[PDB]
Amino acid sequence: VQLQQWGAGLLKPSETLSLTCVVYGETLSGYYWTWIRQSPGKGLEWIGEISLRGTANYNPSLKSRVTLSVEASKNQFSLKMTSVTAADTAVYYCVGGVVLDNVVWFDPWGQGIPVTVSLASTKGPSVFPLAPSSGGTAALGCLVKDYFPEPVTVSWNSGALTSGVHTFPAVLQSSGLYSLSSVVTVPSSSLGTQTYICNVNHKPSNTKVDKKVEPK
Amino acid sequence: TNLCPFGEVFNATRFASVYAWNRKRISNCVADYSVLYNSASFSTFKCYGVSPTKLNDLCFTNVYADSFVIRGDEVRQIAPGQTGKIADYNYKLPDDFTGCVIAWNSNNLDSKVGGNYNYLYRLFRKSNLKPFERDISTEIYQAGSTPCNGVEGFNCYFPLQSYGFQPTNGVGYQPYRVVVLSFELAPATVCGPGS
Amino acid sequence: ESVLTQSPVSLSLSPGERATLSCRASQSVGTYLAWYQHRPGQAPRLLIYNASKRATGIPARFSGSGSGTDFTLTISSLEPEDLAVYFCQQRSNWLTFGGGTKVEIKRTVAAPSVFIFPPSDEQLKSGTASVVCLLNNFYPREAKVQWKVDNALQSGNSQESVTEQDSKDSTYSLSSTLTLSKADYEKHKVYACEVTHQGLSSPVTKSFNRGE
Ligand SMILES: *[C@@H]1O[C@H](CO[C@@H]2O[C@@H](C)[C@@H](O)[C@@H](O)[C@@H]2O)[C@@H](O[C@@H]2O[C@H](CO)[C@@H](O)[C@H](O)[C@H]2NC(C)=O)[C@H](O)[C@H]1NC(C)=O
Repeated sequence: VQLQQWGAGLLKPSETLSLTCVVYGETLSGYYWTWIRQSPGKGLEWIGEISLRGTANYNPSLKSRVTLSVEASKNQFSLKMTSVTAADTAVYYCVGGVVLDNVVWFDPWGQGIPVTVSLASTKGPSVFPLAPSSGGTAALGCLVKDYFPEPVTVSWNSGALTSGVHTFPAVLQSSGLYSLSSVVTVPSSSLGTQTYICNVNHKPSNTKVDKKVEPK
Repeated sequence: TNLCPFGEVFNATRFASVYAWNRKRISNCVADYSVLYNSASFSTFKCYGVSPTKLNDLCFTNVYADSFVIRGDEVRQIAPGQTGKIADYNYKLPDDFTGCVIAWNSNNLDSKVGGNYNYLYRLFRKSNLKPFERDISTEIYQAGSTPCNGVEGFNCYFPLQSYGFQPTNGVGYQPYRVVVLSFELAPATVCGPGS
Repeated sequence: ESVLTQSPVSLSLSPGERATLSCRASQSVGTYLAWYQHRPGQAPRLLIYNASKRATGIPARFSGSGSGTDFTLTISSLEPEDLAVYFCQQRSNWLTFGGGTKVEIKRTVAAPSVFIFPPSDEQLKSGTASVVCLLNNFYPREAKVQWKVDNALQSGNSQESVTEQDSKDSTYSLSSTLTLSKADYEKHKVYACEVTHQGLSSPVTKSFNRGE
């Protein structure tokens, strides 16, 4: 059982949040599907839950702005918020509510998709190669600088290189844009023959740049 | 030589849900039995306590045919000493069950494009079912410590949940029609051709 | 509404030891408790439900106990993959998630591997320069990084980033980026990165000249 998730990541402080989440390998029958969010350091907040029959339970705080839905045909359910403020910027999880011993818990959690709420526009990440200059163990990487908003996905050799790959978390610069760097330790002799490429993808700006790294 | 109406329960046009399973008392007839075992259209034909061939030459006091519809991965719960949402809240077989469990796939009948949500099953219940017990109560279940004043909401859920039957579902999530034969063994009213 | 408090806030235990995490309730809950595990870069899971029942596919090391107001989660043997944050939840009347307790893994002192990366010629055409210094695999996490531009210590033009504890070796990784302008970058020659760590007897410096 797995949960796929869609949704926009950058909205204005006066627009509408929209997130959908589809279920695979399981019919949405004996489950009470819910949405749970967590702002940075705020702690988990229960938004609301819905079932296949359409019965809806909401949190008393945001009961006025939330309008859930359910599409039993496509095995999906959505979440819509009206007049999203800056305090709504959080990572939104779509979670399934199991029925274990007459107690509804949350076993199939999702990865989550963050929704940055700001009037600022979208930016595109600039990728720069960190070329290798120790003994028998060289180091190289890519620099993803000046982008907004988070997140970005970085993979090496189209997901074929996973040994020694360290992707650092982004840091908000003074300009208001993020910047991170992903590095990998590779054998020294494999630099000349083998070809190393980093794959960066920024969904909010539809940017997918592949930059190859070569020694100087 | 009046045979038992096995065609009326197996071929039945409409099947009842598992929470409200349909029992048809069969009595005063001769059971062919071999006609049911010879058909290869059944995906599961497990018998307990009695051999299917010995039943063709035996007699019983009464037989009951319990028919309902579940899913593929839930057919394994229709057996003695089983646990699960079906075996605990819908249809429980005794640990000394003497009979046969027959099931076959019915995706080309009970499943419709876009979803057939007419088959139900009990999702909440405060205590497991007794053997051969039947619950049809629509009482709202209280999950938490909050009292449930007959209104649905948080920790206030309708006990019955609907099945999602689409033809695009996996082999283990398609509608399966199940028939359970309980052999109650007084003069015998149902015999085999052997006798 | 009942509030959940977890003790302690952070636990530093070596592999092979037993970690007992407590989740106290402000009101009576009974057995309506559950423990969740949130791996650093993965979605959270359900470890214990109904305060004592182990969920499907969960290793036997995780075991829940307690009823009423004091619950305890006991990890029998800490493995390198158990580095995560654990929080509790209750469903007695309303859902209240716990604060959370971080589980840190102790290991042998590992010295970092220092690398330095000059800014690419593409970024130099943009007008900004970024020199990246890398500390690859080290423990503990405390490490001082000092930037020197022609033996001149810099302070307010650098920002660091640290990875979470690895699930295989329980080591960290640090990246210090020095942001300068194109003009200021070409006004100097020697750019060095000095690292001071516990596992190093002497501070390691990695430098490069702009002309090379
Ligand atoms: C379930 O029905 C099938 C189909 O049978 C036909 O339609 C019925 C409504 C009824 O009119 C039957 O007499 C029809 O034959 C049954 O399959 C046939 O069953 C008869 C039984 O006398 C048998 O002689 C045929 O060989 C069967 N043909 C095939 C292709 O299987 C089936 O037996 C019925 N199920 C039960 C338990 O009786």
